[PDB]
Amino acid sequence: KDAWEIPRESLRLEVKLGQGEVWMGTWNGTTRVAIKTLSPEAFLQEAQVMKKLRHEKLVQLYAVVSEEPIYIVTEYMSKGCLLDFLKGEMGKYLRLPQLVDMAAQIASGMAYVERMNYVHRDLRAANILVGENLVCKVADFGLARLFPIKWTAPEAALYGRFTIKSDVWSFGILLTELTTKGRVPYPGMVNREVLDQVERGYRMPCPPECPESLHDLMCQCWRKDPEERPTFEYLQAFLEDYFTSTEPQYQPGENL
Ligand SMILES: Cc1nc(Nc2ncc(C(=O)Nc3c(C)cccc3Cl)s2)cc(N2CCN(CCO)CC2)n1
Repeated sequence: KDAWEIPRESLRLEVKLGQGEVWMGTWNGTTRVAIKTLSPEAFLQEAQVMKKLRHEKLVQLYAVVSEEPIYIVTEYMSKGCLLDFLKGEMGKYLRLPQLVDMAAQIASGMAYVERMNYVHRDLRAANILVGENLVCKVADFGLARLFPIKWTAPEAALYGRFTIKSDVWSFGILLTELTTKGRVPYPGMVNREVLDQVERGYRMPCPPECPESLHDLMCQCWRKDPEERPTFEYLQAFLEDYFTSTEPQYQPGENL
């Protein structure tokens, strides 16, 4: 055992958040935590990745209970996943400046993943968590190592070529989720149709009210050639600086 191990006694599970299986609770009596119950060695591989990763915009591993029944413990993100946040009562007041900020924060987390030579493989709004003051943090490292086809770059879906560049593809798809309040990508298209179309050069259009400059950023993330796509470093700086350098005369609309 390493120094991330704790006694199971120290964990008070309370409110069930999700199943499939995450709980809200307390650790050592004072600490609000999230706890993920459950091959049990493939379940521990997630915590393995999470021990190596530490960044303000990645959900923080606190502790493991490496003996069955097993638990992974992290910081608690008060507002649940981005997907549900976007589609629920909060979503309707989110405008472009809040949404590009959330995206900058996600980009920043992924820039860290990029610097560390990791790949996420499951980057999407269902795998981002929201806290207080609209903090967004990259979650779910089950497929991370040193797939829903609608978010997955073609080379990775077909041939198994997952790289930081296919995460960049996924990020472009996540930007459509932000700007549509979390609608499923490629409306009215099934998986197979998405495959066929994307291969014939099809890309989703500019969502209503989304500046063309942001849609152009999506299209760059969606370059057929993985090496043509921008880095997260570029994405983070572009999105941080957006309302000064790229759309200085942005005007608020009904939806964005
Ligand atoms: C599904 C969900 N998670 C929430 N917070 C979480 N923080 C961290 C989470 C997590 O899974 N950590 C983790 C673990 C433990 C292991 C490996 C990897 C990881 Cl990343 S889950 C809050 C939440 N709420 C329900 C809806 N409510 C509606 C608001 O009105 C808000 C509150 N629901």
